[PDB]
Amino acid sequence: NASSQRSGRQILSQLKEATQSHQVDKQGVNSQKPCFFNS
Amino acid sequence: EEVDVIFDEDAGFLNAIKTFMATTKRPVILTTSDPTFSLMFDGCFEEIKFSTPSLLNVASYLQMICLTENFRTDVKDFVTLLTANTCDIRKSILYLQFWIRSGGGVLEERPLTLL
Amino acid sequence: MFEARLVQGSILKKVLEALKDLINEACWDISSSGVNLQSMDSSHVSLVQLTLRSEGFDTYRCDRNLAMGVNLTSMSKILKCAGNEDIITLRAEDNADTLALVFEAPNQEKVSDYEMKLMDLDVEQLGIPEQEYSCVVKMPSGEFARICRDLSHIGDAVVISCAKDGVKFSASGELGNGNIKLSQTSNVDKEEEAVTIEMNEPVQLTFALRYLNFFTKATPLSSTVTLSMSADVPLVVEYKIADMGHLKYYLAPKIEDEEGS
Amino acid sequence: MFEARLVQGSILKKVLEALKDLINEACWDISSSGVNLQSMDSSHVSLVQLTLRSEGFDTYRCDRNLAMGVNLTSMSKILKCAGNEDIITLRAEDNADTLALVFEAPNQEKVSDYEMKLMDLDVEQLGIPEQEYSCVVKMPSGEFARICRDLSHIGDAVVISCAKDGVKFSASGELGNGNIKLSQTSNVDKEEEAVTIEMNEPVQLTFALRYLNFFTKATPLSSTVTLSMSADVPLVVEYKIADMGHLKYYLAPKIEDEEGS
Amino acid sequence: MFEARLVQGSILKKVLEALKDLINEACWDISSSGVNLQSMDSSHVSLVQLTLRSEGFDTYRCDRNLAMGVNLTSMSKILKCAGNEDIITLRAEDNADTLALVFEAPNQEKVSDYEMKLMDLDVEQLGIPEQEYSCVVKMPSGEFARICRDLSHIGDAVVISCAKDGVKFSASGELGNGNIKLSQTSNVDKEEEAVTIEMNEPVQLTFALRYLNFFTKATPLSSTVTLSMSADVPLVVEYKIADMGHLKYYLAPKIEDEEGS
Amino acid sequence: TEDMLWTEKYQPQTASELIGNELAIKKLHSWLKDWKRRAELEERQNLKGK
Amino acid sequence: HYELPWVEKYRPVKLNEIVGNEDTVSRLEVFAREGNVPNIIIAGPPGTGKTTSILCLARALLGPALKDAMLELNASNDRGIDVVRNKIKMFAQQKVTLPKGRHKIIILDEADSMTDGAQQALRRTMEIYSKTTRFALACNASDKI
Ligand SMILES: Nc1ncnc2c1ncn2[C@@H]1O[C@H](COP(=O)(O)OP(=O)(O)OP(O)(O)=S)[C@@H](O)[C@H]1O
Ligand SMILES: [Mg+2]
Repeated sequence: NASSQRSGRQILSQLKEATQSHQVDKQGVNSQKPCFFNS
Repeated sequence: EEVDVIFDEDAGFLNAIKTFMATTKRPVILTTSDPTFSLMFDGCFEEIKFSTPSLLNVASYLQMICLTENFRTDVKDFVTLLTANTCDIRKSILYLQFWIRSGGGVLEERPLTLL
Repeated sequence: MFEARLVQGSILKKVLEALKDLINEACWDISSSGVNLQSMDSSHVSLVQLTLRSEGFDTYRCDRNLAMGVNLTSMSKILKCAGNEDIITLRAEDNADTLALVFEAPNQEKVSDYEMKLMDLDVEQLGIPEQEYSCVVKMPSGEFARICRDLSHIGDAVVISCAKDGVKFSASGELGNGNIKLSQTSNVDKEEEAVTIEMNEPVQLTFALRYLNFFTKATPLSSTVTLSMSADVPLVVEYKIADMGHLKYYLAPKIEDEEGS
Repeated sequence: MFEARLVQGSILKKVLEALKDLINEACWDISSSGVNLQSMDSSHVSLVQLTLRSEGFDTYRCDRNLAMGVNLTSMSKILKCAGNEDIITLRAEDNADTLALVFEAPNQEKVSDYEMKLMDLDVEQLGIPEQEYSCVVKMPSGEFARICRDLSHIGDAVVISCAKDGVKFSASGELGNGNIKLSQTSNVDKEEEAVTIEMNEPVQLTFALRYLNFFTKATPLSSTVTLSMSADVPLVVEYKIADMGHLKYYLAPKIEDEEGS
Repeated sequence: MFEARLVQGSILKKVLEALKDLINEACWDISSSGVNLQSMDSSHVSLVQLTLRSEGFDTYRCDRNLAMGVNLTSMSKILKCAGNEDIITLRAEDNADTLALVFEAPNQEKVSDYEMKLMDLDVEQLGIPEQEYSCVVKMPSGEFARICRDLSHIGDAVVISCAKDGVKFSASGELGNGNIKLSQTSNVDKEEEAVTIEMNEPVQLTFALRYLNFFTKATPLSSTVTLSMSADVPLVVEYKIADMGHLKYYLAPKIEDEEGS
Repeated sequence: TEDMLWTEKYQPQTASELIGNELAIKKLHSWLKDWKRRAELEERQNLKGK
Repeated sequence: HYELPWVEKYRPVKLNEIVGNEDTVSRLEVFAREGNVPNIIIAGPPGTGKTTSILCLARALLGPALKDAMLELNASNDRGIDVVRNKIKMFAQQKVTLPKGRHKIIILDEADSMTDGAQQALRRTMEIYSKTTRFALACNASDKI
């Protein structure tokens, strides 16, 4: 979101492995939506 | 959400997302409200357009919502409310929530078969 | 009502510098057994599970189970004034918005009290069940950091390939290819650099390099490391905290775009 | 006709970086007693005072009293290119509009000279009497710098309190509250200072973070600093420079309001 | 099919540290007689030369010559995980684009199997005069590094004069002319350490501090180094390991600009 | 006794529960079905490889 | 002893004491009585009672927790991008124990001095934390929002 900090280096360093890897918790509590931010 | 909103703090964001789409293996969804973002942004992407919904359908939907909360209300009032909001669903839903939980506007009986 | 008297705060320093940028908030799940932390990172592809046993603290008191989500930037700030040798007091009420950190400086009386609010996380504890790992490895601390930094100097994706001798780490980058094999160095003076392997089957996975760098940033707190890795499971990097507890690292492997024949 | 010989230019560089952001301009008045500066903030909430005795300079010469005003930014631009070990000359004429800074050679091969125009301004002698303060402490400067920069990122304002127990710092920020307690038995080991009180009554006031951080920009002048504090007469920060003079600081507290019922 | 076997890691780990930022490309001429390195600076001022012999290596094998080319930084990153006591082995194929690097185990059973991509450029031939020099001196290496590091604080160009009184290194710059002159007599804990001169005519030139500081990074190879200086040719520094080969680095003089008369 | 807005009370759990823009939601749902099928096929490839 | 201005000496403390716009007054009264108020944008002429109605609504809904579950921004505060980045999100995430149906409350006094990008940032924050946090705003010209 625009409400959180979204700068290029930060978003790349904290969101690239979301699409370059598997998910560590593939079972259980999965349908929650963490708002991505860096305070 | 709102790729169109770019600040000076948001430095190199369009280049960043270009790199994301370039190197992704998972689905990426961009949403925005402006039509101009389609022309200034360069890349390969599938486009999906949401038109303004039909007034009578969302009027019936809001009327079911107020019916579930034990309120009966005419269609034309909701049509006026939606056209005042330019058929905005969240605006009409939120103002309906306010106006319902306040206890309703005017108590007038209207016998309609089509209590 | 919760009270902890951490006999030493430098271990908290080391674990937080291990997790100062990977995970975003820290969760404390607290019962009679001890203090538990189940935090999944900003990419939500790696998990950190930290367990402190109740006997490790000077005093431990927990009237009921408590879950506190705390901002990590806040604790990263407050603890940079915490001494290398000191006593720390964790203070938490039953149903409050508060968490107090009491620092007794090495002066006769220099008490620093930092009170932080709670960030109200709706995500509970998360952790995999216990499963037999076909690849369990006793490996050293510092040289792991050296070879991760060398792979970082080479590439950005890590090939982990265990075999009968040990494991091979490969990294094919644009600068070049670097492949280092570790095997049975058990017959050595100290057991911390001893490598003994009790693996079952050779299996290969690939992982994010930078994550392995942050997880090996926690090298000097433990003398050795155990690794638990197998097929279709996260890589597990675990450290034993001598007389305090144990920490667990879970790594989802990199997704591979396998091509049909 | 005015000649001053600053023994070491490090002190002048230090006081300039101590007051670089505080004030619009520096207006010095010179007498046979010495040099004085009582300049009060552009936002009109604080005053810097500096008195340097004539004997502190290598050679101090005056013919009459003179008050001259100098823009701070160009003064900083000139002094930032001066060696700290250097011996400096400040020359002022009787009626000219230009002040001369004759720096000796920092490299022992190039004597530097710079000039500054005079800026006329209404400056009043804020002759406050030095009343007896109900709270007087001595406490090291570097610690006071580290604690203000500790509480600054916590709070936009600090509650100072002075009691018989000791001196106490609170800061209720949005992330949470930060508290620091000192004691009179609390003697530090960084610079070997025993914190003391000469207080009479407990007092609690509130001061902004920004000004206090830029008061701690005067840390390297003296090892210890004297804080004088009263229920009505505001905060006094006093550095006693060795054989040079004394550096007093007046900061008024923020008003406090009682919350309505 | 080329394979070289160096007996200890102390050789490469410091000769490459001498070339940390000197030449962008490690250019080898691999012959059956031995290994040569002929790499030339991008500033057209510094030439570097190595001649490793077959007798120094454990066993030398060559089927054909190589115009071998290695990138510097990645080779440094590969080098930084080499054991000091380990045996270095390197393989270059006939047509493949990989340079294999297998070292002995730093953990006594943990061996390396590295690769290195081959880069192909002009690999132009560099001519060496193999001439006579007006002044040759046998000189301690660590003391030369000490003098170079002491004079590097002052300026950028050092004047060097070699005569029968010895060498004179003067940094005529800003801070001061640091004059260091060493005679024939030099007394250490060893029985002999002579700064001896075998000269014909006294020579006087000017060299750069940065390249001299880079040259002094090859200190641990040889305790005694031969420095060659003539009137017109560049400075030649030759570290003779007496079993591996000779490190010959050539630095062009700084020509003094003749002002008009 | 409620503590939460009608927008999230009557928030559509299913894409079929959305009102209007039927073609757009069918295209989006088909695209996400194709992508989850691709992810499932990649998972099947991973288990087939090992 | 101090001459308190009558504008604040006689500002109402209970919602029924406010006159004008009586239908919205009754709606604010029933929302103070029961709770679970939605996000409110009061718009009107200056000096009408908007800030009074908002503050009295907050006081009636909270009570003793008015010093903690309530937070206020006016044009005297910063109200730039960085504060709507950090502070308001930190509070909207901040845990506060409250009675049932009672939510943490943020007041933006005279939101017409919000910059456009500040509102663009504020949208996601106000819409995702709606389970525990409600927003109230005041303005004179609605088009400035
Ligand atoms: N309807 C009212 N009933 C009672 N007192 C009122 C009323 N309107 C204003 N006042 C008084 O006048 C003051 C101003 O009220 P405000 O709510 O601040 O005005 P406003 O309608 O919010 O418009 P502003 O402040 O110019 S943005 C209050 O503190 C009361 O003392
Ligand atoms: Mg108002």
